[PDB]
Amino acid sequence: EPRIVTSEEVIIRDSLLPVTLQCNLTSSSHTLMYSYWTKNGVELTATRKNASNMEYRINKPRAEDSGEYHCVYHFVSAPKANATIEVKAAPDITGHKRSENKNEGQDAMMYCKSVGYPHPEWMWRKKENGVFEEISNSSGRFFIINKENYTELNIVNLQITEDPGEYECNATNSIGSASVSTVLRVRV
Ligand SMILES: *[C@@H]1O[C@H](CO)[C@@H](O)[C@H](O)[C@H]1NC(C)=O
Ligand SMILES: *[C@@H]1O[C@H](CO)[C@@H](O)[C@H](O)[C@H]1NC(C)=O
Repeated sequence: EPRIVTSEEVIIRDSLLPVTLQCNLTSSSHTLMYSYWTKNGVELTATRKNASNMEYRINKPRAEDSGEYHCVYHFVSAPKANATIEVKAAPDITGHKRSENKNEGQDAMMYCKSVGYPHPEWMWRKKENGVFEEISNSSGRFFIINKENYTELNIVNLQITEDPGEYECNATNSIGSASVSTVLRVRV
């Protein structure tokens, strides 16, 4: 039963300083065939080395670099072993609609996509009087689909009096928040 010690959980705050992840194989009854690093379940490029003490350097760390990292140890004649290091960052919203123009009675569809771990929670707001406030569904016309890295707001039966304006999506996790906005224009 092999033993692996790791460096501590990493919280990314900005992109200046590199961050280094470490795993040390501290006990083994089997010869090491090789060890590598994975990120979010996928092997990282050129990390396969035959070293008990592994390091992974993240240069210019960003939200894209966050996730669950594993140092994996493949043994000759024995099952693999791994340990986990979490690298956390504030969300980054990577996709949205800048604007949407629809007709009265049609449906509006707005969305946002994020990168960052832990996956964010999402909220939609509308800008009124310079302040982004919570969206009322008193009308029953607002539908929100929230996934881990994606949110979607649908507004059915568009009304030109009430619906136009600036809508923003806010992605929040324990590290921080990000938001972007979409302008909705209703016509006809
Ligand atoms: C890994 O082992 C080397 C000792 O050569 C040391 O620099 C480092 O502190 C160790 N890392 C951890 C997480 O124990
Ligand atoms: C808005 O109200 C309708 C009817 O209760 C419901 O289908 C829908 O899920 C609500 N939207 C949200 C964001 O809760």
